[PDB]
Amino acid sequence: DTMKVINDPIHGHIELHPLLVRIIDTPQFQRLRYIKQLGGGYYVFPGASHNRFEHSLGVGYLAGCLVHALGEKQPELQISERDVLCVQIAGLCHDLGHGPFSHMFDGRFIPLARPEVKWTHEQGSVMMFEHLINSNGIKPVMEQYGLIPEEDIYFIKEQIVGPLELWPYKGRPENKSFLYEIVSNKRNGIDVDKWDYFARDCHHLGIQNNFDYKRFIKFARVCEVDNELRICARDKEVGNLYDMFHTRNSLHRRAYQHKVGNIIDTMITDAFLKADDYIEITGAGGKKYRISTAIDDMEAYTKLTDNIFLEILYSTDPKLKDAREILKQIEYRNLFKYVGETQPTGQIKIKREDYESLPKEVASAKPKVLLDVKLKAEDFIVDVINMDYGMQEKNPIDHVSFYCKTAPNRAIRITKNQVSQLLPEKFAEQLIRVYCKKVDRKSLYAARQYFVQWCADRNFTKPQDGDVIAPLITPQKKEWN
Amino acid sequence: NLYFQGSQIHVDTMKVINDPIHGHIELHPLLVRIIDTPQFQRLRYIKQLGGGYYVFPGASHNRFEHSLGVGYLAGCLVHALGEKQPELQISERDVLCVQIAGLCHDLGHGPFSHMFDGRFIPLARPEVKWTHEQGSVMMFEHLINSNGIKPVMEQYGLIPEEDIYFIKEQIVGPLESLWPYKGRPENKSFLYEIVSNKRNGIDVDKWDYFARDCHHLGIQNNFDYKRFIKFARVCEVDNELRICARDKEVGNLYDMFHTRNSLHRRAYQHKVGNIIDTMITDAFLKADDYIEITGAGGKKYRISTAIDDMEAYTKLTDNIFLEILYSTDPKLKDAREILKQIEYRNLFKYVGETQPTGQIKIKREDYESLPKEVASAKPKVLLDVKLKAEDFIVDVINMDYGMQEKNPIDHVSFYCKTAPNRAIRITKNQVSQLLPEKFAEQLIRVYCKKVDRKSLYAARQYFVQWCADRNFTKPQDGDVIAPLITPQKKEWN
Amino acid sequence: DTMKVINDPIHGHIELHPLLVRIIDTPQFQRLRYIKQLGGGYYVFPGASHNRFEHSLGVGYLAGCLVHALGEKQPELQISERDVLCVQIAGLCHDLGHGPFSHMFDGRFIPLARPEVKWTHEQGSVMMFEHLINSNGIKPVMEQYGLIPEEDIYFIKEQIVGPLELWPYKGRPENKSFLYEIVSNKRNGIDVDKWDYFARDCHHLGIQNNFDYKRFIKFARVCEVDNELRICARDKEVGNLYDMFHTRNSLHRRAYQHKVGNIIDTMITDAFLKADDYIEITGAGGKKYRISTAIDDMEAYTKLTDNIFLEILYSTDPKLKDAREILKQIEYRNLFKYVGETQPTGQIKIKREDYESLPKEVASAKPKVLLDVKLKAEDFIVDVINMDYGMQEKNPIDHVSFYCKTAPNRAIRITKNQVSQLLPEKFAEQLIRVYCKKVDRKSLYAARQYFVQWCADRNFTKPQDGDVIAPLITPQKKEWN
Amino acid sequence: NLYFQGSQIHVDTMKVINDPIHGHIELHPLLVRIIDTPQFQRLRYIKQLGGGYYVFPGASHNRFEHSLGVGYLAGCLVHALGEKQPELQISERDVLCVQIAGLCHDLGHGPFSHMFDGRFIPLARPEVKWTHEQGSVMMFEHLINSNGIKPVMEQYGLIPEEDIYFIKEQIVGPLESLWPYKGRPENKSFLYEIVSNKRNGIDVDKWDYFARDCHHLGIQNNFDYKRFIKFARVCEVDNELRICARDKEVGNLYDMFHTRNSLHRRAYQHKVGNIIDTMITDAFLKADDYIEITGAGGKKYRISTAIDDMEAYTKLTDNIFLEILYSTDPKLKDAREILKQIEYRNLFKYVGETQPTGQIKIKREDYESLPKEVASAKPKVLLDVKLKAEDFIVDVINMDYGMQEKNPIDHVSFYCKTAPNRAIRITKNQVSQLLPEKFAEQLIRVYCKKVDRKSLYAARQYFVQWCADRNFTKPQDGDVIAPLITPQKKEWN
Ligand SMILES: Nc1nc2c(ncn2[C@H]2C[C@H](O)[C@@H](COP(=O)(O)OP(=O)(O)OP(=O)(O)O)O2)c(=O)[nH]1
Ligand SMILES: Nc1ncnc2c1ncn2[C@H]1C[C@H](O)[C@@H](COP(=O)(O)OP(=O)(O)OP(=O)(O)O)O1
Ligand SMILES: Nc1ncnc2c1ncn2[C@H]1C[C@H](O)[C@@H](COP(=O)(O)OP(=O)(O)OP(=O)(O)O)O1
Ligand SMILES: [Mg+2]
Ligand SMILES: [Mg+2]
Ligand SMILES: [Mg+2]
Ligand SMILES: [Mg+2]
Ligand SMILES: [Zn+2]
Ligand SMILES: [Zn+2]
Ligand SMILES: [Zn+2]
Ligand SMILES: [Zn+2]
Repeated sequence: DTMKVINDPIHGHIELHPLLVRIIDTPQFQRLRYIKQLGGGYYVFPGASHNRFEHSLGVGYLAGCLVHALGEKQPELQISERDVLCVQIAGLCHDLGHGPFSHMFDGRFIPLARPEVKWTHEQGSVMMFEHLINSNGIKPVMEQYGLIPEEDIYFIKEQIVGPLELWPYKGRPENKSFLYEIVSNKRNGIDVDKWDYFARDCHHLGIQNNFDYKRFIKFARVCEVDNELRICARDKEVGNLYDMFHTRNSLHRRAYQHKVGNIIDTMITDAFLKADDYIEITGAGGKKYRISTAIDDMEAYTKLTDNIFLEILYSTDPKLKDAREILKQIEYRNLFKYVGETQPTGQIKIKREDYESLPKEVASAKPKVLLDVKLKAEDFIVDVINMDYGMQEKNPIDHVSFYCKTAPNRAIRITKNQVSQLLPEKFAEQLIRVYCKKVDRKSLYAARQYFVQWCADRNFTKPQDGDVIAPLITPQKKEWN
Repeated sequence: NLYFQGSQIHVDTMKVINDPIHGHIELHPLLVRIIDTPQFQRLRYIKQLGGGYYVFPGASHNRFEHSLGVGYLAGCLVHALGEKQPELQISERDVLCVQIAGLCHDLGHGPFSHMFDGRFIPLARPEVKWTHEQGSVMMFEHLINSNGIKPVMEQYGLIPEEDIYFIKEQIVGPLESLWPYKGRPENKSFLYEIVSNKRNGIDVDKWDYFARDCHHLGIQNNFDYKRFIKFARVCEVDNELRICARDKEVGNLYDMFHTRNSLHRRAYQHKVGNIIDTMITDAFLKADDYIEITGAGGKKYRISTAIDDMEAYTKLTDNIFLEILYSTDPKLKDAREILKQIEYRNLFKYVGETQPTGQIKIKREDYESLPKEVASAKPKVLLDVKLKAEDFIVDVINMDYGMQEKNPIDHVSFYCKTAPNRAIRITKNQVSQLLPEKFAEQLIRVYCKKVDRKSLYAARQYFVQWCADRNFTKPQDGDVIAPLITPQKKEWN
Repeated sequence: DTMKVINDPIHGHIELHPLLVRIIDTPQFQRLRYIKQLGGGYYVFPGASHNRFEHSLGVGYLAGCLVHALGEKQPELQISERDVLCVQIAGLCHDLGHGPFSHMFDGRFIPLARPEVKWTHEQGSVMMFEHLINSNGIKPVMEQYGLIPEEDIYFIKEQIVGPLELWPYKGRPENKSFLYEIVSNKRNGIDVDKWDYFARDCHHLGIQNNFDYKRFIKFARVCEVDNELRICARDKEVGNLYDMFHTRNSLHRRAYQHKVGNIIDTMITDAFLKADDYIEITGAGGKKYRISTAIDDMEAYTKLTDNIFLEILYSTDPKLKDAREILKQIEYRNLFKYVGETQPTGQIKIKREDYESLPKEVASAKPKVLLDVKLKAEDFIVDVINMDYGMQEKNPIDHVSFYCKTAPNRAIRITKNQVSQLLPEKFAEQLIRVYCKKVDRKSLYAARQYFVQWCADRNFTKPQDGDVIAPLITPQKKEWN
Repeated sequence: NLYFQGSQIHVDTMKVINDPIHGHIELHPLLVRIIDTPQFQRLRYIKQLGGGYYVFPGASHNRFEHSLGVGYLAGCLVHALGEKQPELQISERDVLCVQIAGLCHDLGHGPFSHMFDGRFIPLARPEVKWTHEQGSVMMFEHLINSNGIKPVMEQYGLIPEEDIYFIKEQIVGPLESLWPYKGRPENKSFLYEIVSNKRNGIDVDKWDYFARDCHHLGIQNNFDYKRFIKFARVCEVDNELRICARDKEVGNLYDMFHTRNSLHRRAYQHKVGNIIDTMITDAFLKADDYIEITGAGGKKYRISTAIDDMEAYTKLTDNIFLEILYSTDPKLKDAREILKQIEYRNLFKYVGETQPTGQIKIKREDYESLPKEVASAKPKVLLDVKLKAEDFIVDVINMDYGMQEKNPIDHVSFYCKTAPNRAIRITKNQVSQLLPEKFAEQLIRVYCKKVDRKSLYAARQYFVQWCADRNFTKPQDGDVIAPLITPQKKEWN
């Protein structure tokens, strides 16, 4: 068996070692052809037809690119072909755990269907990777190509999900710490996963990418920090790294958190909840699973992809009628109506245990207006969006090591004020979107009054269309004028 | 709300869609009403390039976004012609009609696009005459009737009986068997040259797919449609007003068809993409008796019969692949097994490619007889295995410039700088001596369904022997794959 | 005479009305083929070979694009073909006044050579446009195509430089105020000049553009503000407009203010100063002009382009030897050495009348270090760079009018806090770069100590390489650790 | 500073350059030393496409950035081959030598590139044999000697006497008149196939200019060089180790030469770009006696003689155009007048294009006689004016696949999947019946130096009459420009 070359529109011709080919050509990996990267986003951005499969090839490719580059520049690091393969495998497999419509599944559906489970796609990736290895006899193939399955499988899993349990990793020692900063960088978020998705999502969405990952690679080195050898960037690249996070935030603003993309994800999630009792997916030993329980059995989960949307849409089962009706409303573009967007003022954070109480609050607001209809808590959706630099309140650049021209082997730190005074004052905020499920002219006008009144009551920011939509409400607030 | 000339104005709010190919596309509300139906949205679930995605991972794109693009460009070209030549009397009505035809021209595609009408339906139901274009007409009629579009059409100045007919003609051509069109008369003949140009193949369908397939495949587009639009005019030709291109664009038009042929060679006819389409087709044939799709009046249809009922066909998309793959029914085991072999990349093995020599053409009626011929070859090679007709697949590919043996540029009208309203013709020899001497050829690919090392070695011998026997061209790897056969054919050396 | 089509790599096929063609095909316009858009930038970014000529075609094109779009959407505005042509002409001609190496000439050279003159390229554009009109008989051609030369020439000039002297414009009334917001927008800086240069500079530099001007055009309308009809953007486009200015700032950071690009511009300026007495350029009536005085005579200025660099480089005149030597040092890449970069702390601004005193201050600093050499004020260059959002301290988005979906004809305002809390706290800052003209190992080490000591003394920010370059200096400052 | 294996390591700091075509290019310090000289930096002041910039405003790019690109790709390809095949014993020394040849291959270009050696020098000094490639060898020798490069070469493991010779051979070919190279022996023959491939024209020079010219011109590149690199290997062929391409890449290689021909048709041979080059050449001829360029020992040279002294040639760039345009000397008035006419766009008028018929070829020795022939035509048309030989320009353009009448793919070696070390040949008929039947042709363009309406009308008649007389092909606008002539030629209808 020989290597294969794959032509990718983002990266061009990607070479795949035959061990990678064996892993790719399995039902557990090919499954990713059937899960859209951006989920409901495709229903707003028609170019965003791309699936997790090709993203995963790109992450595999870039992981190998970066590790090879570091090795070529610093032979003293003793990066081996074995190391390169392990990093490539982690890149290829980091997203094996995604479910139907990607973020929607672990971000919206599972928390609603089964509030007690701890589920993240990353956890799913580890479990699916284990299932892929065992179901396809990969361990002997790994051995043939110089890998040590016991150590290296563990290493791959650590690269994907982080520590499985002082140096907290077992797959590789401290003098190879930099290898853990490639696929999923828990220290500062600078990883090849982002580099592929910035480039790939932009290609498909029709928005242009301003981050240059190849430049980052050219300027990346390995430096000693504490007892570890870590990735270090050239000092004057700091501005580019701030802009990388800006880019990430803009893509969330323009595309990933698009108000309509999010409402479509919400409606699909609703249909899945209404279908969940009635859809059967066969797992190991012929056991039957639900959409929400397939995550417990990797054989069942293998067969759980975006196909579930069409299974529901095409169904005739009267038990599936409620679910089916919601999907039919998407097709006719009878979506829940966007009422508006607001933000908390001051240093107030909205806590996750409070999200479910918010539609109640909006319905319980008292707009001093001639209201032709009354709306209830169930008529409202309140979507709270956490926008940050990937580390809650923290500045990720405070967790980057740099090197200088005249001492390329010496790590230094660079603070925010050493860079620019035009950078963000803080690194996390919340956006609150409100929609109304009742879509007639009179319910919508009413929904607007409740919403803006609620913003007033909570001392939230004034909606941008506030004076046009709720003119009898905005004057009452003098903080807004 | 607002008034103009003393009358309330019904302002048409346009939706804007951001497309990676065309950028921001504005959609008139009538187009939006057509788009937001189950019959149109269906196209989100049918890959443009079908099995091609399994070879080119960027080619995830579906017929939906291609269709928006074709609608957009159709409008672009008609608008450009009308702004340059007000005397054509192109109306907003005409523009909407051409946009609608562009939007809807591919409504009739089935699962995996080309695979469905090109491979599956001809094998499943050999006596039906089905094309995706026919399917588009039927699906469009169904879309209109199921969603109450006719009043909306009238609201925006269309005359539905005339205009629906015109739209259908744009998609499929004349609706019968003099001027053959009823939707529009001869002084608007050019309107039929926009979405699907039957005269010479220069249409906006090609323009979108060149750009979009290239974007996704990771191959670069070398044709510039915007330039063509800039240089397009309308000229009187044989009692019609037809599209006419600037004379000096002739080289670019030859290159347009060269691009199309390159895209077929590199991507659409990729040997492995084709074998994947072939395997999916085989699975569908195996599943065909056992899949039920509910149509109108609750009637049940098969994959192959859903084309007879648009309510059922509405629900027939690439999803059928996963329905088969995920199935548990023992009746579906054979179909399911084939799709599983695709996932493991246990594909039929490519043996090679050859072509006929002289002016010999392989007849369509003889395709079925070819695997028998390969299996009946007698290679003077000692082999471990014997292969039968059923072990061979023979795929005959017709590569041309869209009009069989004919040069499409012979059917293009041109104008010259100093007389922009006068149509002329330009012959091949007036352009370049480096252009093709003929405009159609056949490629013959051979595969083996037995995939082990011994069987493939044997298939290579049967194949090259057959090529020698039939005086086909020497396979490119002939010296290496069949050293006991190739040196013995005197016309190969 | 017919229109012409030009193929441009940024905009594709641009149609040029025959009146535009007549203006383009003159020595005053074709001159722009010989002036690099980015000046010394080409010596750092080898793709940046592009000239002001093709940029000017693109600005002409986009100006026509925007005016046509507004007219098509709002016929009630009565935008005529005459208006479109006048706006296109202003777009084509807005940069006629640029001199050798663009920004370098009016930004660095003229202020040094002739400190008493008021010179800006925009002023030069008006003067060159007048010279183009008069020298090429354009007024009858304007008349032939429906223009009113007296009114329309004035209008074009106003679009380029602003008011030539309540409604302050004479070329067009208040109900066509939006026409003054196309080529050079003095109100908020949102204009087609930026749109071309973002796209074009990015194409050549090898950095990707993230601003979508075509999207802006799709969402642009004309709304009533006070007594004027002004350009108004859709409310939810506000984030994109903040990002437009971010983009502008990033391009300045990465490319236009590149530390080496700036030092090359500085050296070229020095050579021009040393050549200025000795270069003769023939103007009207055969009068002779200098590099610095050609700006006084448009006939002379017509012949003043990047060619002056090579005239100096290729010269044999012993009077030009000093100038020639500086250019020869550029060729051999013997450039002044970058010592570092710093910023003022607090709300301190460095005033323009203080720039010339700064090399003195650096030389007068007292580093408590074993210094192997002493450097003087003339050994130092101190480049102060003003980075802002185009309106000094002000937020340009406070000067943008918006419209909402449910009232497309009603202008509103949107404040910073209504948008995002991750946006800049302020909109202007200063960067201070220091270089040393003495390029040996010992002078450079010394230069570093003077520089960092000076930063300490002034309470400027700590240089990013501060601890590596000046380790015996950084500890003294506790504000830095 | 730092140590490794008990020895201080002289770390080679690489400069990085951001190029819009190739992205971030790393330059070894030896390459940097060569780049940072007046002889190299000179290339910043010579436009790649010369007069083409006056038709395509994006084509502002210069030979400098193209040269960096060629250096980069040369290194890329040699590195790729060496990593795939360690048995070739490609050393860092070899890699640097190929990079240096790539960097320096165009050092000999003059003002406006092709215009200078293609048009100007042949007219100014008909007996000299000058090519830009010869100029590159001379300029490289001058660069090395004037900047003390030989010690730097030794510092990085080069053997200057061997390696300078090798570099020169890469640029210009054999340095004399068996194995014809001294720089490297037969087991490194493939190294001569990288920068300037004399065997078949597949080299990295083309790869850079395809990508870069397209980027600037606003036409899209359809050739994928990175793919070619992925599929390139080294194979034994006739006692040499040569580059060999994967068999299935043959279609892409035919398309590479098709792309080159398209770029010549669309851009490099644009009728107006060519007439602008012609006018600039005319100005240079008029100025040639009066421009002085100081060379070595203070000797004075002309534009046409600067090629004889590299110190003077160093100072001869596109700047000569502006020196003429800005001049005040009355001796330069005629030259200056021509450049002024370019600025006002008072260009010579294009009359038309034709080609020979049959296998008739126009001989180079007969080009000079052609304007006389056009002026000696006798159109049966009543005209206001009479035109003489001096009023006509006849530009004969040779369009081929780089090897005159020969198919370059006949000189490419291929390998097959199942035997990657074995070289094979692939013939045209093994590929496609739609490929060119011949590989060279001539285009004949005619212009008139008299630009008024009456003179152009007349020129059109003389031209078409001449085409008829010589049995050349019918001009594409013949029906429109010469209705009194065209219908009377029976082989044109
Ligand atoms: N390039 C780009 N495209 C965007 C951006 N935001 C949305 N899009 C895309 C998604 C859609 O395909 C198209 C229209 O989206 P919009 O957000 O403008 O429309 P939407 O219907 O959500 O808003 P509306 O009903 O007008 O309030 O543009 C953006 O910031 N940049
Ligand atoms: N001409 C082409 N240009 C660009 N990409 C191509 C071209 N032909 C094929 N591809 C793509 C499809 C695949 O993603 C990748 C590899 O395809 P290809 O080289 O045809 O492999 P193959 O596996 O079909 O042939 P083989 O097994 O004989 O090497 O390149
Ligand atoms: N095939 C092509 N593809 C893309 N751009 C082209 C092509 N040919 C020419 N161009 C460019 C060069 C110019 O910028 C622009 C116009 O060129 P062209 O159409 O050839 O005008 P022209 O003025 O030479 O011919 P004419 O006067 O006969 O109309 O398009
Ligand atoms: Mg293969
Ligand atoms: Mg909307
Ligand atoms: Mg022309
Ligand atoms: Mg440097
Ligand atoms: Zn990922
Ligand atoms: Zn189509
Ligand atoms: Zn400008
Ligand atoms: Zn070259």
